[PDB]
Amino acid sequence: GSFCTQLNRALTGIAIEQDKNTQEVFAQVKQMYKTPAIKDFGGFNFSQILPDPSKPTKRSFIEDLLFNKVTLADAGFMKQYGECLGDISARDLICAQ
Amino acid sequence: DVVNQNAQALNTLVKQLSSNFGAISSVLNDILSRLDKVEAEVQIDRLIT
Amino acid sequence: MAQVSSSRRGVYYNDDIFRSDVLHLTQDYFLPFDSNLTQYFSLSDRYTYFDNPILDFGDGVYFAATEKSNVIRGWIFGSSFDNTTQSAVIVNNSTHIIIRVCNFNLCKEPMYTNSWVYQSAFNCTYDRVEKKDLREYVFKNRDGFLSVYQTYTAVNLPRGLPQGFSVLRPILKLPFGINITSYRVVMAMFSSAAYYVGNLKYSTFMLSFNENGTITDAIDCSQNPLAELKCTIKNFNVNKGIYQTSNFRVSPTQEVVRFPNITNRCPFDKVFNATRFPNVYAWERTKISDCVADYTVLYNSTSFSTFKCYGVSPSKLIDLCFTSVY
Amino acid sequence: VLSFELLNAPATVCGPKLSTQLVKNQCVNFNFNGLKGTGVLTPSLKRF
Amino acid sequence: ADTFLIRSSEVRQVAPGETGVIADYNYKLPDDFTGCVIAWNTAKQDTGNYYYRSHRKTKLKPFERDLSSDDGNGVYTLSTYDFNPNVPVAYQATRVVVLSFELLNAPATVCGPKLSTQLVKNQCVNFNFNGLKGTGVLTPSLKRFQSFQQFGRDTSDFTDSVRDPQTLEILDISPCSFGGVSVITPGTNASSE
Ligand SMILES: *[C@@H]1O[C@H](CO)[C@@H](O[C@@H]2O[C@H](CO)[C@@H](O)[C@H](O)[C@H]2NC(C)=O)[C@H](O)[C@H]1NC(C)=O
Ligand SMILES: *[C@@H]1O[C@H](CO)[C@@H](O)[C@H](O)[C@H]1NC(C)=O
Ligand SMILES: *[C@@H]1O[C@H](CO)[C@@H](O)[C@H](O)[C@H]1NC(C)=O
Ligand SMILES: *[C@@H]1O[C@H](CO)[C@@H](O)[C@H](O)[C@H]1NC(C)=O
Ligand SMILES: *[C@@H]1O[C@H](CO)[C@@H](O)[C@H](O)[C@H]1NC(C)=O
Repeated sequence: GSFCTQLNRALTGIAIEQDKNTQEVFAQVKQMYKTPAIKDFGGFNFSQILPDPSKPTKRSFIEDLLFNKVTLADAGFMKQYGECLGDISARDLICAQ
Repeated sequence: DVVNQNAQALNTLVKQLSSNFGAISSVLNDILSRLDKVEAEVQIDRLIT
Repeated sequence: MAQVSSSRRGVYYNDDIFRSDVLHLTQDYFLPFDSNLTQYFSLSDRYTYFDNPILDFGDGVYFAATEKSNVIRGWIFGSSFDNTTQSAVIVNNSTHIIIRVCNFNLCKEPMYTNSWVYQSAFNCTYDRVEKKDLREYVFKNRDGFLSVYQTYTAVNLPRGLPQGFSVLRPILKLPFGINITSYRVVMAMFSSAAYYVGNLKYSTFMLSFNENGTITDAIDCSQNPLAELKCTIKNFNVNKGIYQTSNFRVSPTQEVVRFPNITNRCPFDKVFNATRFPNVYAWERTKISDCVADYTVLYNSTSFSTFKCYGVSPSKLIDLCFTSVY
Repeated sequence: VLSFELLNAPATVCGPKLSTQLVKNQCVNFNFNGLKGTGVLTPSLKRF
Repeated sequence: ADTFLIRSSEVRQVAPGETGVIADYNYKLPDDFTGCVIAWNTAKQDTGNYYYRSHRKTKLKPFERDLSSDDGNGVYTLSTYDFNPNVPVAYQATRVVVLSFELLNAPATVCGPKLSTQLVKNQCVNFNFNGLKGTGVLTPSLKRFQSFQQFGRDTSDFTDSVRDPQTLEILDISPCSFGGVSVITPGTNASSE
């Protein structure tokens, strides 16, 4: 049992650090300034990096292009578990994990 | 590369279950079905290690 | 026949080794926490339908009895309750403690002050005759050793069974050796009391020892997610947070076996007991297929000089199916 | 000398045990053709 | 001690895990069997007719007896065998005794023939307490055992205290390597102190 409590404690310590890193990087300020209505600040076109009120997502266009670049072939927190009752062609690695 | 490294590590951890570690079989079911556990205890000890 | 919840009762010492100030967990046959026990009633004559049936031993039993004037005396274990099988009796009067294993001719109901326990007994094997109140007992029988655990306390309950934690203690390690399947309860006769019965199940328990060999507290890991968390982290006090848990909840209880319906029997009386075996340099090979292998019809006549198997165990051979045999 | 072997193939020599009813969608102990194990048996759309 | 009398070919059958006709329906050894089995040939001393069980419905549990002869009506299920000095090698009369013994934290009853010696205190000595051998330093102890306790255990399962079988009292055991030592040196080419 002591050979397993160490592994569980180590992995929980890894996971909490992974959760803490995103907290450290992004949330520098605790005041959520709302997006201004205009996007031209003295001739500077900021419409490409600020979110627009015409999309189902609240991300900017460049953020959408960045999110389309990375392919999440690996799974583990978005694939349904009951989907693991497929055929011989559904014998994938994620359901084995 | 980060995502691929994590996926490859998990897949290698899954695929390493096929090694019998010196036992007469990799899976435990035929270890339990083929012998009495007097020596199958010794067989399962190697797999556990 | 009412069901009464038994919260955190039935804890005993499953092992005889000494442990001091440790948090030990083990897998053994225990009484599950908050389980429903059947209630039976008893108290010349006393009052109408106050009797005792034949119960089931299973793999272990928890017997808790409430008494007011010592109406319950003992138990009679057995398998078939006839004199074709052996039985054991553990009853008492005076300060006389009587324990014996014999082939008994049982009465319909045992009364014992007027000592109608048996008519007669024969071929007695093991005899060790030496000589508002809650007494409870646990009986188990493995490897030819009946172990007895009990505890005894004074209460003032008018009705029902009190709740709490109870730890029992070993006294006897009697080597009976008989097959125990069902038992009864021996009640006394004169010139309210009731008992409750629970069965042991294979589960995982965690115990805390108070550095003297005395159990402080016990946790059944299959009761609720809190106890499963406590068994997973191996502690009794849990800090606030979120933790992943292992599997301690589901366990199989039934068996499914499926074999092909090959009813033909292939000759072990012709290959083995042939007319004339050949020379060693002209040894013969015979293919055996499409039959059932018994290996038990040779038990009557032929005794084997040596029978040694490589790759398989001889005891596990009856449960195996083979694809090709030469 | 009895030389016998078992593999992923239909069996011809078996022990004298009687088959029972199969229970589905429950955690059961199974004994399939000499292979013992513990699991949940479900109808399968796979092809052998 | 378990005593019986069997054939000479069945001496292989009294073993943990091995099946046969005696290990199946007459006498089966326990699985985790600690003990010692002894068997010796009396082909001349014991003669006559003896019985064994040949048919039964189920396997026998370990250390389980079965005196139930005549299973049913006239179905005896006790096939007999005979003992004479002319019987072949594998079929001779063998007397079998099984010694099942165990040792644990309890006072001992059966011991070997060894004479006790004087106890030396506050020195690194080899000790032999009730068959438990070890090396350590024996000191008078302020610990408190139970009525049946013979030795105490740590959290690392190391025995730290023992009960003296003669003049019953508790003695503590300490390691001979009594501490951590550091060595402070200059270079060997410079000096040797
Ligand atoms: C700012 O630059 C963009 C081009 O990078 C101009 O065009 C817009 O582009 C976005 C997507 O990149 C579209 O959703 C808009 O519909 C486009 N606008 C038009 C008018 O075609 C954008 O016009 C520029 N901003 C201003 C204020 O001129
Ligand atoms: C008593 O408990 C058992 C097991 O928890 C359960 O199966 C049964 O339904 C319960 N009976 C009542 C009347 O609650
Ligand atoms: C007890 O044995 C006798 C014969 O010895 C028999 O007549 C009687 O039926 C038996 N009783 C029981 C309960 O087995
Ligand atoms: C073999 O068979 C013959 C007759 O069929 C019989 O006399 C003999 O005892 C048998 N041998 C064994 C070992 O059973
Ligand atoms: C013998 O044993 C007793 C108690 O077991 C002890 O008191 C005594 O000192 C021992 N030695 C002798 C010489 O009597």
